[PDB]
Amino acid sequence: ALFSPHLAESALDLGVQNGTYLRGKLRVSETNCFFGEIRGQWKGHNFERVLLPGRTNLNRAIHGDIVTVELLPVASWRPLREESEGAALARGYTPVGRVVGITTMNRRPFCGSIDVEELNKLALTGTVSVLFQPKDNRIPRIRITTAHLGDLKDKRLSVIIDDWGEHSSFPVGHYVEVLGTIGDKDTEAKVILLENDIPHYDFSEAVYDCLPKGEWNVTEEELGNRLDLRDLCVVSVDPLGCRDIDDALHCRRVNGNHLEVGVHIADVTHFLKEGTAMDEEAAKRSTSVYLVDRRINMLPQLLTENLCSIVADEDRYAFSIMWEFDENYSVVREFFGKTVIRSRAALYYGDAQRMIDDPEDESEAAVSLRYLMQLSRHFRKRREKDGALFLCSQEFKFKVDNDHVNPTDMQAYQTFDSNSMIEEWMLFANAAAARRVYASFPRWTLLRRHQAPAENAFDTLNEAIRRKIGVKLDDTTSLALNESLEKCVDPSDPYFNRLIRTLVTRCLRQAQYFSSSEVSKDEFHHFGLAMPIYTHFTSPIRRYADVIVHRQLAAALGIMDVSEHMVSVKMEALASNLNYRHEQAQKAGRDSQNLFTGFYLRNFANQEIPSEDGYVVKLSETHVFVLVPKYGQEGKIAKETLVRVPNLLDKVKVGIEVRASLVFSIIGLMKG
RNA sequence: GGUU
Ligand SMILES: O=c1ccn([C@@H]2O[C@H](COP(=O)(O)O)[C@@H](O)[C@H]2O)c(=O)[nH]1
Ligand SMILES: [Mg+2]
Ligand SMILES: [Mg+2]
Repeated sequence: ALFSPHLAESALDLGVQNGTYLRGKLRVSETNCFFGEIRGQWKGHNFERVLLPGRTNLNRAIHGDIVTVELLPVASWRPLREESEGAALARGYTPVGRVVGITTMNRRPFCGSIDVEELNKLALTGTVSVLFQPKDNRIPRIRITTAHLGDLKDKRLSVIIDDWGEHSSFPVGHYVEVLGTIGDKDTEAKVILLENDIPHYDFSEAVYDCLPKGEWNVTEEELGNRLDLRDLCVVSVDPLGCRDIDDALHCRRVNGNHLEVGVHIADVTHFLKEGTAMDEEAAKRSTSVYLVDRRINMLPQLLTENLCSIVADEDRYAFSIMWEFDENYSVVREFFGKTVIRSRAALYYGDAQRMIDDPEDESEAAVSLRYLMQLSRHFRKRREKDGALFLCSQEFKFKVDNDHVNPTDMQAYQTFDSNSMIEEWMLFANAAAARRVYASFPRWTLLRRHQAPAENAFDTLNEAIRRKIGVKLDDTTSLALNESLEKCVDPSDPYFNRLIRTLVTRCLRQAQYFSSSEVSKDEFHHFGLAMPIYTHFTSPIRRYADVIVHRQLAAALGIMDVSEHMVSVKMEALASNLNYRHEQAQKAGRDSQNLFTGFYLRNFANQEIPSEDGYVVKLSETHVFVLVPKYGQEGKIAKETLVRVPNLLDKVKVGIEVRASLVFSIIGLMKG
């Protein structure tokens, strides 16, 4: 009655290979719950994706499901803003379809709370069916049934969908676990960990058995296999409270007017061996996940913060890259090899910046830092000349304290020139590792590419920029976009450039890890970095891609054996998980950031919090999305509530109200 | 996108 009956695998599976139906995985809009699409590559079709707009078109399918779709007649296709499909695609149309069936899966339980509307609509005896609101907004509300609504009101629950009948406007399901109270820090972190499928259990006894037992020390056997650099002034430069030091650097005068620079990375592969429980776990996690109030390390704590970590005044192993630069800052020598180092100081970015800028400081570390700063400044200019994108992101530091429920302060992270110096040096080391490894193993090198933006990606944003400042963004090359981004300036508002440099990050494709045999040498290109070949080598403590590159670099030099990296399915499955786990760890981090911003705003509960500048960043049929740079929060405001819908990129004054829900507004323009 |  409300939906068309689904088809049986009898005609579903035949139709897909027949071509009468197309098959793909459902991707639902993070903004709109009832708007999806299937991306893929079908036979006899020029298009890369089919839209599934509406509840009737999505036919009860959930995000992630493997749906079978039937194309709507080309007359019903969605344009840019009886015919042939090719005629329609030439006039910029997008294919449209209706979900005709689903492929059974282990569809995850969803974290969330009972929909507050249902709690307000009620004021209990017996069993009652009520609506559950999954935290994931791509998932519709599920109807659950409990005889203890009272004991569940304030709880975070996990719900599994059981079915969605042809006549029900919502699917039915049931709760499988009570995770805790809504608002609880540990429950809200468990929600984030579960929603992003983060493995976060303690390491097994098998994993801890892989660590070195007893008092750890550098051995004479290993020293006779390493370049001993312990007499060199090596330092590390990291954020505050960083116990995991992945890289350290040195710099000195050599051969008259030349400079030697080493980038010394933690020798994780000395402790982490292939085929062990520890490596099996590190491979699965693939990356360390960082939350506001906690972190889920890829490797055990003993390695992370002690034996691998380049700790100051402790002898440590390392896998170093070294270069000799001439007067023109051109490399005259390059060395990859295993070393034994001893960091003189584990510095914080600001301390390094003060040291460089203090005229009274003539210490070996201060001088080395000035040299690395000089050299890095040169690398940044060559990179802007190359066409590298210089984009912006906002990260907040949350001031927590055991005596307060909510964080007492929220400020942006501090940035110094030493932050750019470390970035340049790591970008330099990773690119040297990429080239060196690829010279040895052209058919299975773990690399990192970034495709150029999709077609018409900057259209919407360009309509607004050209309207406001008379400029357009040119994505033909990395260099053109970088030069046109430099011209994106509003003379009456200095934030405009940083805002555009932030919104342009949302128009780019995700960068991906890959085996060098998947594509041609020209497809190795990193659009964002304007580089022909790139990889991650500098963080094996917190990234498994780096572990694989350190392995391949040792086999490239012949100081280790080659592994079966070699098996095609295996090297392409390795990249696949690196990409999945990387994405989930990014969502987990952003989720935790939003969480703590909500907790900070709880300090002004039922109180009046002052109004800050905001910008119109998105415009749907129904809502105006406003970004408040001060808090890094995006508000959703209904067009029905406004005297006039503001234009895209308009700088408005945003009213913020805490009623535990956050309400946004535009100071002027609200209907009374 | 990118660095720690
Ligand atoms: O994705 C990341 C990577 C690193 N860090 C921060 O960077 C610091 C530098 O250490 P590392 O984790 O990069 O080795 C860490 O202490 C941590 O605070 C993050 O917050 N997120
Ligand atoms: Mg580090
Ligand atoms: Mg690191």
